[PDB]
Amino acid sequence: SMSVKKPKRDDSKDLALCSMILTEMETHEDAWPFLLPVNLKLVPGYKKVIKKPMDFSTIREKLSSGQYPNLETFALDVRLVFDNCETFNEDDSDIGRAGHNMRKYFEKKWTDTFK
Repeated sequence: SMSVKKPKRDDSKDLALCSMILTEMETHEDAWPFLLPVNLKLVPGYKKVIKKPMDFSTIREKLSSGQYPNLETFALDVRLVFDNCETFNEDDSDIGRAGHNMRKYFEKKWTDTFK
């Protein structure tokens, strides 16, 4: 509350560490469905169904231009990529499986880096 603060967690490395995580996600072999925005002209249904499209390139640009106020807003966009993927793709599809694998991969790196 006013004049009463928890001890200051060092957040000065967060930008760099989120960048490294994002690099590792970008270079994973199963990243291919997620590297670029879904083409809303060429994929029937996507525009109407997925209210908040997100992809790794868009996260990378937001990261690089100071549009994440903290590491939680960064994790929310990453998870949005996988939540969207589950909304639109069957679990038993190459893309559906990619999304589960990438989410697992991300969540481990997240825990190991920050928790």
